[PDB]
Formats: sequence, structure tokens, C-alpha cells
Amino acid sequence: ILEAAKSIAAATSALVKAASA
Amino acid sequence: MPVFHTRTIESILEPVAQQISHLVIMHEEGEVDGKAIPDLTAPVSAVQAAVSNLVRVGKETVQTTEDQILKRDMPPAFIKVENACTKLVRAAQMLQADPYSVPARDYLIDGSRGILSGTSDLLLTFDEAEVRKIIRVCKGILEYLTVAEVVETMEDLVTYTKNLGPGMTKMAKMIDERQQELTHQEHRVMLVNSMNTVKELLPVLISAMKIFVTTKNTKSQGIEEALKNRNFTVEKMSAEINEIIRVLQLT
Repeated sequence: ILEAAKSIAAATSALVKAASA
Repeated sequence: MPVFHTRTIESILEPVAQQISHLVIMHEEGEVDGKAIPDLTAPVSAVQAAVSNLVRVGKETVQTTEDQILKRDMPPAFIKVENACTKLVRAAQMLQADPYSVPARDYLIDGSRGILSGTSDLLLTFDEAEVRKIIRVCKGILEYLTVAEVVETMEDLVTYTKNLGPGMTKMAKMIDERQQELTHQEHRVMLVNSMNTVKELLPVLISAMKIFVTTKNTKSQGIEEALKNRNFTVEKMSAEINEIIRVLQLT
């Protein structure tokens, strides 16, 4: 799950970056 | 809200927790009202794909693990992440229709926190299972120390030592690397100290056992004395190993 969890973190951080763009 | 308790977990989730806080600083806590959030269908569909993958990798682990506690504790985290995803998706839709939607922003915050939180639970549970594996090695050394009592031959003693050598060495490696991964410095100190104490007592145990075997088969003298030093070393080692087990379980 480490690579699975890294990917969900990367995806969520990017979502959360696009919601203040 | 708590410090992530291993360095791996911290490097994964720490970026996300910070970004979430920055999102909250605006938008919620009464602050930047009436802003306008762009179209989030793209970034949400990507989170959704990562959620799928996480649940894929997780359900393979569940049907494949021996750990019964793991098997039970993972599924709830899957629910939490899928359910949090479902809001993120409703937020994308709601914002497509109204870039100023306040329910859309609340869903987006709640959703994001749910992904963080559910992914945190999924990683903790997994970590706990790794820790129980180290505890397996510890309890087997503990059990084996119990059997030092029955050694009475030099040949027994050398078999005892051959079978104990690998156990101690695996344990030492496991505690060494675990300690490194920890994020509470006081917990590293305890594990290193307790371990260093076990390591230094090992040759004392073997010398104590030589002494008891030798005094025994020279067929008399200070056997009661040799007995209580071997016993002390075993109680002191077992005490430290127990302390190791307790401290491994802190987070």
C-alpha cells in the first residue's frame, strides 16, 4: 500500500492545490 | 493533528495535511467568502482513480495476509476513503453549476480530510501489522529464555546457543531499523537502550550457563549461586524484551 498511498496523497494534494488556483 | 508516528507515514501525509490547512485558511473559518473555485472534475477523477487503486492493493492484502487483526481493521478504512471520494465527486458537480457553491466547498474540505484520515488509518493499520511481526520475534526469544533453565550439558548449551544466536540477531536488526523510522525521539532512546542492554547481557547469560553446567558436572559445589546469576540474567533480559514490546506499540 505504500505506492498506493503515495499516489492518493499526490492526487489529493494536487486536487487541493487546484481548489485555490 | 497528532505527529505522524513514522518517517514514512509523515513523508506521505504531511504534504497533504498542510495543503488541506491552506485550503481551510481561505474559504472556511469564515474568511474568504465569495471567491470562485475552478472546475475540479479533472483533479477529482484522478483522486478517484487513486482511491480505486488503493482499495485494489488493500483488498489483495486482506485476502492474502495471515494477520487476523489486519484482515478485520483494513476494510473500514476502504469505506472511509470511498465515502470521502463520493463527496469530492459531488463537489466537482456542484462547482460546475455554481463556482461559488458553499456546500461544494464544505464537501471539498470534508472530502479531502476524509481521504487524509482514511489513508492515515490504512497506513497505521498496516504499520501495526509490521510491528506485530517484530513482537513475534521478541516473544519467541522470551519463550526460549524460559528454556535456559533446563540446560545442564555442555552439548545442550551449544545447541541452546546455536538456536538463540539467530533469534537475537534478527531481533537486533528489527529494533535497529524500527527505531530509525520513529518520529518520537524518546521512543527511539528507549528501544536503543533496552536493546543495548539485552545485547550486552547475552554473553553474560551464556557465561552464567557455562558456569552452572560446569559447577553441576564437577558434581557439587556453589551450584545455588551459579543458578541465581543465570536466573537474574534471564529475568533482566526478559524484562527488557517486554519493555521493547510495550514501547514498539506506542504511536
